[PDB]
Formats: sequence, C-alpha cells, structure tokens
Amino acid sequence: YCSQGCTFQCWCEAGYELRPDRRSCKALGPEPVLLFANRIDIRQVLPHRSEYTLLLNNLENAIALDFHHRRELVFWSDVTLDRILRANLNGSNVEEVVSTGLESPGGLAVDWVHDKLYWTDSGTSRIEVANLDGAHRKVLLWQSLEKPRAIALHPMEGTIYWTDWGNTPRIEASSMDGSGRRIIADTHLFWPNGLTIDYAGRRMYWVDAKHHVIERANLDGSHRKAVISQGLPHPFAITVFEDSLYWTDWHTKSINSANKFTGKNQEIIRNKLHFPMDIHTLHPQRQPAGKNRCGDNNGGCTHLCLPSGQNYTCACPTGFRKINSHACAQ
Amino acid sequence: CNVNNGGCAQKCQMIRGAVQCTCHTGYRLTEDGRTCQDVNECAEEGYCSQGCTNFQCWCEAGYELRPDRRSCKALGPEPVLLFANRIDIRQVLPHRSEYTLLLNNLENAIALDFHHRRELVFWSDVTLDRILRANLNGSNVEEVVSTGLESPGGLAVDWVHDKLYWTDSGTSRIEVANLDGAHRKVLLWQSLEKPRAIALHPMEGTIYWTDWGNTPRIEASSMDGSGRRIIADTHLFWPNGLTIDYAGRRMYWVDAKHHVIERANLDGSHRKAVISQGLPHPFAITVFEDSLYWTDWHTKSINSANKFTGKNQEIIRNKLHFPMDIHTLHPQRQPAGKNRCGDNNGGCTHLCLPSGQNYTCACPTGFRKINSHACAQ
Amino acid sequence: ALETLAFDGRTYIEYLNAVIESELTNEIPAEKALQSNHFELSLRTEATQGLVLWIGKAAERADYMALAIVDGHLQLSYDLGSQPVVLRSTVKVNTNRWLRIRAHREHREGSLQVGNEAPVTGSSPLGATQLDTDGALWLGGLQKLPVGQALPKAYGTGFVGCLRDVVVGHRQLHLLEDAVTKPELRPCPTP
Amino acid sequence: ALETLAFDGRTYIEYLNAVIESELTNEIPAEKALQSNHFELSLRTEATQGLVLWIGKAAERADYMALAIVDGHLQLSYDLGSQPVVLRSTVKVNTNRWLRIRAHREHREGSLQVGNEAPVTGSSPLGATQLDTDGALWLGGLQKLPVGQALPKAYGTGFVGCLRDVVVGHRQLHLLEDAVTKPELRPCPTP
Ligand SMILES: [Ca+2]
Ligand SMILES: [Ca+2]
Repeated sequence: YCSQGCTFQCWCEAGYELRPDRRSCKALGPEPVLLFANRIDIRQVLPHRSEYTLLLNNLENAIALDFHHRRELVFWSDVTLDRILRANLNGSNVEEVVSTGLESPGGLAVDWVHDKLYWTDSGTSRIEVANLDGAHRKVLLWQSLEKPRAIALHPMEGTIYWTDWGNTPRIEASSMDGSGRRIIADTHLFWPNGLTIDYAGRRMYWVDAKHHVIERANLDGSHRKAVISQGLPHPFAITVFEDSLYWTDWHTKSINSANKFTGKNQEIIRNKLHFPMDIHTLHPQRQPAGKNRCGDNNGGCTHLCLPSGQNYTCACPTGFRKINSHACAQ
Repeated sequence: CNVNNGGCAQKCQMIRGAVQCTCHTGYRLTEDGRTCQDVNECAEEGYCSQGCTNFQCWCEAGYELRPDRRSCKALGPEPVLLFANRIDIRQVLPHRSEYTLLLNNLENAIALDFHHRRELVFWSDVTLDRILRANLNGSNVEEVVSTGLESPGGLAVDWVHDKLYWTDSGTSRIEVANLDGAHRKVLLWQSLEKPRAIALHPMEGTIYWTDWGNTPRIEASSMDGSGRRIIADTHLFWPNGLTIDYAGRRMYWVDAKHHVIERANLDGSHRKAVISQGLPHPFAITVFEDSLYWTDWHTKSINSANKFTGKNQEIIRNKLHFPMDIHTLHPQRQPAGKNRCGDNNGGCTHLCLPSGQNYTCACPTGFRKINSHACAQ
Repeated sequence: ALETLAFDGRTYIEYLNAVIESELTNEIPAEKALQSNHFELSLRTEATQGLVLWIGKAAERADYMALAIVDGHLQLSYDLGSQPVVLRSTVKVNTNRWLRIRAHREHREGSLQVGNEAPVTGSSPLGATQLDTDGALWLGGLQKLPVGQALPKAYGTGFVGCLRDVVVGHRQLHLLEDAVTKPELRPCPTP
Repeated sequence: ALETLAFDGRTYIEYLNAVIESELTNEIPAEKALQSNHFELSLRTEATQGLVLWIGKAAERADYMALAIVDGHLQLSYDLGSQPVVLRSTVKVNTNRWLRIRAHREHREGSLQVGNEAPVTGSSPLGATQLDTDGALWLGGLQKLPVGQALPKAYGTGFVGCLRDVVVGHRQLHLLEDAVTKPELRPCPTP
C-alpha cells in the first residue's frame, strides 16, 4: 500500500522512480510489453491498449515462453512438436534447442544471470536445464514429480520455483541445482497453473485454476493470502509487473489484469485470443541484475556450473560423471 | 505270324502285305527288323537316388552307391535334424530312440540355421526381437542383430560368401549382414507382405522366399537384390516352409492352408504337388538325400517322407513343445561352391553380394555408393 | 436414445471421437495422436459403392481411417503418415441382411472382420504409427469433403443403407444424442 | 450364455487375457508385452480394505498392473521396470450399492475413474514402457502367491468378493459358461 517501501514516507528501488504521487513506483527504461504464447503465434500487447503485434507465426503448438533481455533472445516450447526453440527477439533466426526427450514441455524459464535455460515436462515428470545454445543438457529433478507446470527462477537468490498439479498438489521451490527441495504450499491447491516472482516486492504470486484464486505468499510460502478470488473461471499463466498482475485465462480466452494488493481494477487487456498460454512482462526490470556465481572465473567447472546456495556447485550432463567440483567427465 | 512271329521280336502283324514287326509301346526300338530293345533316356520319372543315362544309378559327389545300387548315403557323418522348439533349440538323429537338447532357456526361438565349417548356429527370437548366434558347441551366445526386428521369420546363411540374410514379417523386409551382423543393409522392401521362409543358392547367387501376405507368393532374387522374380502366385495361401535340394536341382515348399508340399525346378516350372496328406499345419521344411522333413504346429512333431513317392510318411519326435524351423546339419547340405568374391578385394569395400553371374558391391544402411566399388557414410 | 439410423447417400454425420477436454482435465490442448482404433457397427445396404465411416481431420493427407463399400465388398483403409494400406473383406455386402463389422488398429497393424468371415489383416507401410486427428468422426460419408488428393474413386459415393449398434473404442455410441452435426432424426425402415 | 453369473468369494480365478492362437491366424505364437489396456468393470463391496485384480504375471520383479482397495479409497498401480506408479480414486467403495469402474493405460500413461469421478491420470517413471503378460490375468485372489515384494497391506487379501460385467481390452468376458479356470458355479446373493 506504499508500492515498494515505507518507514509516513515512501520509497522506490533499483530501476524505479516514485511517480507524481510518492506512493506509486514507475519502472525506468522502455515501456513494459506483455509477451505471450498463443498455440499458433507468439504475440505482444500493451497492457492498456487494443494493441496487437504478431512476433512469430508458423507455429504448431506454442505453450511456454521466456526471454533474455540482454542477449535479446526468446525461447518457447511446443507440445505437439515436442521441442524447445529460441529466436532472435528480432523475430528472426529460429532454431531447435531441445529436440529429443519431450512430451508436454509445459514450463520454460530463463536464468539470465547464469545463462541457463530451465524447463519442466509434465509427460516426462521431470525438470531440466541447459546452455542457451541448447547444449550441455542435464536433467535436474525426477524424484517425486508428477505434473509440474509453472517454473520461476531467482538468479540473485539462486533458487527455482514450480507448481505440481498432480494428485499431490504442490508449489515447491529448490535451489537452482536441486538441493533444498521445500514445500511452499501444499494446502488448498488443485490446479496451480501459474507462478511469478515480484522481486522488487520480495513476494511470489501463483494461480489455481480449480480454486479460482491468485495467491500471494512470501518466498518461504509463509504469509499466504489470496489476492483475487473472482473472475477466474480458468486461469493458466500469470506475470507481475509494477502493481499489476497479468494472466491468461482459457475460459475467457483472454489476457486479464488486476491489482497486486487489492485485486481491484480487474481488466481484460485483450479479448478474442486463439488460446492464451504462457505470458510474461517484457522489460529490463523483469530481468534484474545479479552476480554471476561463476563470473570473472571458472565459467562452469568443465562444462556448466549451477548456482547452489552461494557456493555454486558443479554439474555434469546426462551420461557424464563428476570426478570433482572443478571437473566433469563422461 | 504265328509261325513268322516264331521270331519277330514282340508285336507281329503278318498284315500290311506279309510280315511287319513292332513293339509293345515302351520297348519302342527297332534296330534292324526282327528285334526290339528298350527305351529310357530319363526325363519322365525314373527316380533312382540320383538319375539314369545310357543303365546307370550313380551316386553324386559326396554319395556312395549303397548295397541296393539305387539309394545313396551322404559321405560324411550321419546327419542330424536341428530344429527350433521355441523354449529351446534341439537336434535329433532321424529314426532313433534319442534326441539331444542344445541351447536352453530361450524365449521364443523361431527361425534358425547353421554355418557348418565354422561351428555356428544362428537363431532368431521373435519375443526378444533379436537374431542370436552361438557356437555349434552351444556356447558363447552373441546377439548378432539387436534392433530393428519385429517378426524375424526366417534365417539364411550363405555358407559360401559368409553372409547372413533374414525376413522380418513385422517390418516386411529382407535384410543381409555379415556373419557378425555388421554391415547391415536392408536388401528387399517393396511388394513384400508377410515374408517368412528364406532359402539360398550360393552356387547361383540366388535367394528364395515365401510371403503369406495378401498376395501369397514364392519369389526369388539374385543375392544382391537385383533380378527379382515370381516363382509362384498360383495356388498358395500359407506358404510356410521352403527348402532347396541343392543336389536335386529342385526346390520343395510347404503350404499349410492347402495342406500340400509342392516341388519345382529353380525357375518354378514343372511344379508337381508332392505331398497332399497328413499336413494339418506344417511350418518348416527341409530336404536331405531322398527325404523331406517338416514341422507341424498341430501335431507338434517332426515329420518326414520320400521326396519322390510321398509315401513312406513318418513321425520323428512327437510331443515337441512347439516345433518351429528345422534343418539338416550336414556338410553336403552346405556344398562348397566357388566364391564369387574370391580374394577379398572381391570383398568390395563393405559388402560383396553375388549378382546375376558375377557379383556386386553394396553398402550398409547410411552409405551411398561411389563408383560402384566404394561406399561412404 | 435412437437405436438405428437411415442413410440416403446424402446424410453425413459428425461426432466427436477423440479430443482433449482441456476445460475439464486442465491438460494443455492438442491434437490427439492415437496409437489405437477400434470400432464395431451393424450395417445393412444394397449399394455396392460408398463411404460409410471416416475418422480424421478432413484435410490434405492429414491422417485418416475410412471404411467404404467398394465393388460389393467392404474395406478398411487408413493412412498414418507413411503410405496407407487397404484391407479388403472377403465378404459380399449388398445382401440387405444386417452385417456386423469389426475394425481395430494397434499402431501400424490393422484388421477388419465382416460378419463371421476370417479377419483380413495387414500392416501400414513402416514409418508411421499415430492416427493424427482432430477427433472428428463422420458417418455415412462426407458432403463436398473428400479431402486433398488421396482417395480411391468410390469414397465419394454417399452411403445408401442403414446402421446401428455403433461402438467407437470402448464407448457405445448414442446415434442421435451424440451427433455433433446432425441432418435429420430418421429411424431405419426394416424390409 | 451367462450374461450375469457372479461369485462365491472362496472363488479365485485366473481368467484368460489374450492369445494369438496361431492355429487359426498362422501368426507366430508370442507372449505379447503390452501397452494397451481397458475395460468397464462394475463392483459392489462392504470391505473398506482388500485386493481386486492383478494383471500380467507373477515372479520377482515380473511386470504388473494391479487394483486394490486402500483405506476405502481405490488405487490402481503398475510397474514397468522403472519404479511403480499409483493411481488412487476418490471414492469410498463401501456402499454395497452398485459401482462401475474404468481404467486404461496407454504405454506409460495410466488412467482410472470410479463412477463419474473425473479420470485420475498418471505416468510411469521413464525408461521402461513394457508390461509383460502371459495373456491370462488373475482375479478375485489366490492362495500363498503374492509375489516379489511391492505390497502395501491391501495387496494381502484373498478377497472374498462379488462383482459383475467384466471387460478385457475391447472384448466382453462371458462370465462363467466360458470361464477360463472355473472354481464355482453361482450368481451373487445380491444386496
Ligand atoms: Ca502419424
Ligand atoms: Ca522395461
């Protein structure tokens, strides 16, 4: 109710600047663009506009997406093709990144800090990682997993987040390697389709398509309040930005917005969509800066390192064996 | 006549005008007047072990005129029937209160064959989708084919050019590889429905095979896949067994829906049905000396008969758990002909497969050929 | 329910064979790619030509499976990606006596039984195992719909005959109340 | 015929799943490793605990799928070489009123519903897609035979039970008059 920080007086942060109101915290840089998948296309929309921008076209079944704001990339999954691809955000140079091994690649997230691509496959019942080029590929979690959908990264915090909508309905987090596998919420869930981190707010939001709620919880999952509890016939994907929440809804076939704290100002940013899928806010502050755990240094032991805790741990591909925390070998 | 047939050979008719001789209509010869010899040559029947000439009953290369100066015994050891029995492989000496097991605890061992002068048995398991090898000993089993099979129906060993062919009635192909399974090339693919039995002719660089698909068919090709041709598409439904009499310059095959065991020349003409009874559900056929051997899924037995008379019909082993492919294990059952490749520059680059009267160079899956001698991935 | 149906070679019905009920399953939406087909139906006809049943998207080369009477015999043809195959019933179907049809397809291999005949079996050419389909299913043929270039000639003759007891897989079909595109509620006149 | 014949409970019967009786088909005999199942099996019970049906074959780590009454709820399980998966229904099975069941596994992915409950779907761990059957599952229960070791205390029951209307694959089992290994002759002393 003070946007980002108080102590009577309000405060902004990082690349934000208090609006002519001194509660509101506007983001610096370019205008936020809402980026999202459409089964057939990948599109761009401007939160309070009719606006309409076809970014990628001849696509079979495009579900999950994410990006690398710097490096100017865009990855996306395809559930019939069972592939994960990337492109020049330009919209050019499209290329196969995860070919064999996919069934229902639901979740897809990019770790812009450590240049890693993470995804989930609810057919495979497993979460996986890789280089941006699509190489150095390695499975990450396979234990207990049923139907993982949404996946969120905190490169700064070196943590990963997700939702499991199988018979044990879960919102879990672990560290970017697979350690510290914790339950964030396992109660009053059934269809947790969406999940997003609001760094600048130090909170996580998620979406339940059975329970008709957008929920907010501290990153440890404590202080869990539902924010919106109506107008949610069937929500699928969500994203925060500034004070607003954006989500796709399969019933209303649309991109809806609303207020993070209140759940007031419910809006249909766009109606008449083919099939709204994954959505993100496309903006710099959505990919906030963070220290590379492998920086001016051993950029990945032999192959790829995984920000765990603080001390990044070393990591070997599928088929490979460790031999040390400097060394990888088949 | 009747005074002048006192000595007019055979058939006298003092008709015509005054004495004229003839013969009973088989002795036909007429030399000079009053005399009448004999007519043979051969062609029509005359089935003595090997054959007649101008009177001859001579055993062929690898046989000895036995004490009845007709039938032959094959030179070498006494031959054995080896047959696949599903849960194992066994062999039996025909006509004996004996039969030995060989390889044990198999899954579904269906089709087999053997490299004699290499102490080798090959067999295909249809439920593991593999084609294995083991030393004739019965030992050190090595998977020779391990992917790409669905129903390995038949096995084929070119003992002369050391190549192994087989038929997958699950993929509808015929594929050939090295005796170790290397250099795997899919040989024939088109218009193949349910190809089963396969039989070879290394001497002539020639394959033979059944297909009980929708167009049932006995077909043939030159070792290399060129020179395909229909042997029979008339009067077949379940052509199960096929086997060559290499000595007899003939091919005998078995249809389990017609309940016959027909026989023909290596082009298919002159096809007589040979056995038309005691054939509820025969599966695999084999020849040796003068005898036909087959397996039958109904009776669960090894059977046998005279390859000519069809009479002499016989039960060998009764009570087999489920007899599949059968074979005579004997050196003369694998005659050493000339090696069409010879020294192994004939060996080509990868595969030297006999073609027509010469042979060709062939490439395993992946490999395009460059300049007819050489393959490249 | 409505228990039998009458086809004039100008009545073409759509149903919904195999879908993804995303609204209910919360599964990501896609084309069902099927390993398996099974269906039963009784049929009585006088025509010696006609398309009876059609599974698949109605599009160019798009996987399909269809049953058509051709030259007084029934036959099953399906195409999965690799070239199709045709399975010709050894049966004469123009006898105006009700006949039970059975078709089943596990991956590449298919079969078809018309009455108490011996199942004519076969395999579609190696390479394609999934019937890729929106899940459309059409009874009696199709209207100005014989799709792409593919088909044998009689697959454009409209049915002209009668059907009942239609099973699609493990589900017995509700003829009238399951129709998704319906001409007219017409029960079958038995001679 | 016997379109309804039921059970003793002291009756424990290995019905015949499937064969390729070559004798007719002339196909090569084989124990088919499965990936396709299904049925529509009704049920009545009072026992909040017990076992029902196990498919496949019995030996130490010999592939299986199985159904059992766990805590009153009903879970279907299976293992393919990679660890076993469990699919539990959300239905108290105690009723003594009559309940219908459906379950299906297409390769890795399973499915099971009791009544009109939304289909509980699942997945087998990756790297094992084969189930290994004789083509004769067991049903009701047995004596001194629960194999290997993967059994919670519901897979213990020689479950004296009464059911109806069993289906295997696509084809209906004529209950007892062509029952496989028939133990007793009698319908249910029904509620
Ligand atoms: Ca396909
Ligand atoms: Ca396995």
